[PDB]
Amino acid sequence: ALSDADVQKQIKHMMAFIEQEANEKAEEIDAKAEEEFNIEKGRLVQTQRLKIMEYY
Amino acid sequence: ELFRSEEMTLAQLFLQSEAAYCCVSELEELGKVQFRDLNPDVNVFQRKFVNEVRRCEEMDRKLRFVEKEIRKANIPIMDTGENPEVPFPRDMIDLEANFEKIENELKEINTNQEALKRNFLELTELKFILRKTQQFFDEMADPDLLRLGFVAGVINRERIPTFERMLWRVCRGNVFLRQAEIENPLEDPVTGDYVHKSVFIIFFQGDQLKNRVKKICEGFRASLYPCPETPQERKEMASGVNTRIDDLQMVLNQTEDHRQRVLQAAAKNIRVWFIKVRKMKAIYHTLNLCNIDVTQKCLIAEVWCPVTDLDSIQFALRRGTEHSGSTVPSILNRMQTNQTPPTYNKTNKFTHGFQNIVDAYGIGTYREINPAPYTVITFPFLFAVMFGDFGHGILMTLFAVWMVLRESRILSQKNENEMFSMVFSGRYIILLMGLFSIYTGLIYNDCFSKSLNIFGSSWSVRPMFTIGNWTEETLLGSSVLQLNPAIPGVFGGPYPFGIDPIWNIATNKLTFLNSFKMKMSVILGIIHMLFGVSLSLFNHIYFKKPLNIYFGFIPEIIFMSSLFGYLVILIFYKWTAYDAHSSRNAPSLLIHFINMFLFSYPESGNAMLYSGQKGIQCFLIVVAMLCVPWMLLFKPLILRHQYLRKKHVFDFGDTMVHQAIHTIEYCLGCISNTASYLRLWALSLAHAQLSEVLWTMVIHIGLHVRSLAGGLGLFFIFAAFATLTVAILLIMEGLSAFLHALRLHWVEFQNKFYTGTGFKFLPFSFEHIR
Ligand SMILES: CCCCCCCCCCCCCCCCCC(=O)OC[C@H](COP(=O)([O-])OCC[N+](C)(C)C)OC(=O)CCCCCCCCCCCCCCCCC
Ligand SMILES: CCCCCCCCCCCCCCCCCCCC(=O)O[C@H](COC(=O)CCCCCCCCCCCCCC)COP(=O)(O)OCCN
Ligand SMILES: CCCCCCCCCCCCCCCCCCCC(=O)O[C@H](COC(=O)CCCCCCCCCCCCCC)COP(=O)(O)OCCN
Ligand SMILES: *[C@@H]1O[C@H](CO)[C@@H](O)[C@H](O)[C@H]1NC(C)=O
Repeated sequence: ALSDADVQKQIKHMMAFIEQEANEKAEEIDAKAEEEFNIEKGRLVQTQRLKIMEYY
Repeated sequence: ELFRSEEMTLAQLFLQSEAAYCCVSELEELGKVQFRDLNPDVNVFQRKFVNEVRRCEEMDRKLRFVEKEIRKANIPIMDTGENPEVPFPRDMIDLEANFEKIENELKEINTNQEALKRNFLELTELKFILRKTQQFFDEMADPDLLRLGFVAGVINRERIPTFERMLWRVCRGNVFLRQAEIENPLEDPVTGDYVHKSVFIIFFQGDQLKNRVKKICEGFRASLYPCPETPQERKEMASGVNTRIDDLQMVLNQTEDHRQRVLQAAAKNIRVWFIKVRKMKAIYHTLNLCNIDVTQKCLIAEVWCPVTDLDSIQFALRRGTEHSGSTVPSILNRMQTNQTPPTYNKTNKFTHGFQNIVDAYGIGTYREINPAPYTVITFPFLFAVMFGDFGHGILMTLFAVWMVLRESRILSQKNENEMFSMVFSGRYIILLMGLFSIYTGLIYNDCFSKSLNIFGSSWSVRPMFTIGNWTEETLLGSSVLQLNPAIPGVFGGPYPFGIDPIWNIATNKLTFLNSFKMKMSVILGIIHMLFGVSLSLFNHIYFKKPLNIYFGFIPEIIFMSSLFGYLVILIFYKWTAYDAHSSRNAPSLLIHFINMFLFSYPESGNAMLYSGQKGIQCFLIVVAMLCVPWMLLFKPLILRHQYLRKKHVFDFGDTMVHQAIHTIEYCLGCISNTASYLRLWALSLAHAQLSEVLWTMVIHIGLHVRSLAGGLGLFFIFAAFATLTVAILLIMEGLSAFLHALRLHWVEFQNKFYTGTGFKFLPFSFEHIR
């Protein structure tokens, strides 16, 4: 049926799909941010570890 | 069906980008969807997918180039009939790689072939030069092996005299030249022709003469190449050039075989490549018309569609979704609209000719009475009323039947002949025209200008001598005489079917045929116009214009019937009433119609056709003139009332002017159209007289010969008669009658009910099949 109910259901499916796309983009960017944070933290902690090890 | 245009409706589709290409491809295959530009703000050359369309155009250019090389070669192009769909995924990369290979390889092949052919020709010229120089150095070569300077080359034959003269005139008596013809003429290094040649050897003294002769030969467009200085060098370089020539011949043959193989492979599928790339280009250009991510990641499409095909379009979208693999389904939605729907007529193979014929003068508006179904008969019939001839109709129907039968053959074998393509597209039109022309030729009792007499003429000549006052003396005394039906037995009733045969041989033929055919033309025209006015009433009823129905149609029909339908009634009544005995006082309907309009009923001259004619005709004229104010004054006043006194842009003066124009146009049009329908009689009489004069001037010559030797002359005389009938009559007179039936339908018949202010429905259907 091509009634208003069917049109609303199709529009709702489209809304759900766009929400899924946004959610997946957010998940990907969040993982990228977490890895970037981890690598930057490791770099800085290694740089300070150099000085600490040298002194001790 | 063909009665009126199909119910049309707008629709809009939401479809996710990933599946959008496949969905629109399914739509293209289906063919019942017409997209519209939804981003007209930005021109076509800047839209989103212009990169894709540009690359598709480049691919089409590549295919055109390869096809052109195919045509240049003798290789043929196959035809399978498959219509694969363009691959929605990025198969464009694979197709581009394939076509780039098929083009680059062919271009490299052509360039290398040209260069190697040039080298082969130069080397063969060098070989011939070496061989002939060895031949010249064979008087007595006692020594095995430097002041003298040496050159050799090749010249075009018959230039030897001029070249020798020029040498002996420039390097005055101080240079030697020997020449020898080269049998088996050779091909020019650059000029590219097979011409006879002479190999020549020149001896000279020093550097100045060397330069002189070198420049002289260069101007004489010869070619020199190096040459050996010792017999050992001659043998060595001759063997080298011979081996290189053989190697070059082998390489040439191999490369030509490679070209042939690759071109055969290309031609095996060139048509399928063309169809693939052409659809892909069309689909991307269509997606250009749709909204883009500037508003939403999901594509928006706007379309016209007939109401009945909405479910089919949804099913096509379902196929698109399944093929694309997208989980989300594309969704279609209706929406009440104001834009004008197009005109779609669901044309058929048989009705295509007639539909194009009626569309030529303007595509019908949305859902108005379509003149095609009635035209399907009335255009062949009006054509036959003029072209009426049994024999010519037989020829035309046989030709049309040949085209119909062999239509598949001609449809497959396409040619650029515009005239023949037009005729073939109209084959069914020509077939019906031939059939109705056969019928009207039977009615006229005409067959190549000669009647038939299949039932027996109603005119007996004997009662003239029996009851009448004739004798052989009167026959001797009168050159043409005449006949009368007043005496009892001359006229034994009307001929049961068609005009009586005796009129063919009667010198009084035209006197009767003119009147009969004029009355026939007027009758048919008036009835056609009345049918048109009734169709106009149908249009108004469907469109819900009671204003038009009550002012407009009804005044129009009353005016037309009272003035001109009464004329048809008068014609038929005179035919049924007045006979030979009342011939003397038989009135003239022309004069009676003039008097009807002029109110000039006289007390002298021809008497009244029937009792009460004065009163009835005065009443008819009064009603006719009253129908003019009826059309003019009423509708504007009611419009002004109900659209400016109620609810309170309407311009009363302009509305009055428009209605006055419409009324004047219609009223003058009635007269002028009833007049113009006389072109039926004009063209019929012209065709009949041209056929008669052709017969009497061509084959009367071959028939009016006492000697039996005339049977041989009839051969050529009838060849001329056949060619003349086909050219002057079947082609040109037939074309004139066809176009005048067309003009009648376009103006006289269709002005009553047709508007033709719509748009042809141009769907996104794949016609790239070409
Ligand atoms: C042995 C001889 C026997 C006698 C045979 C010939 C009889 C003489 C009369 C023939 C007249 C032919 C013209 C009518 C047929 C075309 C109408 C039709 O259906 O096509 C729609 C035509 C052509 O078809 P089309 O290409 O438009 O098809 C539609 C395609 N789409 C939808 C994609 C656009 O359409 C029109 O444009 C309509 C107007 C037609 C008006 C006709 C003008 C006169 C044409 C003269 C033809 C050449 C003269 C004869 C020369 C002969 C010598 C080779
Ligand atoms: C010589 C003296 C007589 C002259 C006067 C009569 C002349 C009549 C002229 C009409 C006869 C020819 C009709 C065309 C024949 C070819 C058929 C073409 C294809 C076809 O079947 O057409 C269909 C339309 O209906 C048709 O084809 C119509 C067929 C039935 C029509 C019936 C009316 C005939 C006239 C009145 C009765 C006879 C009177 C004379 C005795 C639809 O096309 P498709 O589905 O095949 O398309 C296929 C792709 N889409
Ligand atoms: C969508 C279609 C639209 C319509 C198309 C048709 C055109 C309509 C034209 C207008 C209306 C009809 C015609 C009216 C004018 C009079 C017609 C007279 C015809 C005629 O000659 O008949 C003779 C007179 O009849 C008489 O002697 C009797 C008295 C005179 C005639 C009376 C009126 C008859 C018509 C009635 C109206 C019909 C309406 C049709 C639409 C026969 O008489 P005769 O030879 O024996 O006599 C003679 C010795 N006295
Ligand atoms: C004489 O000729 C006239 C004129 O055609 C004819 O009406 C009449 O009957 C004839 N009379 C005879 C044959 O006695």
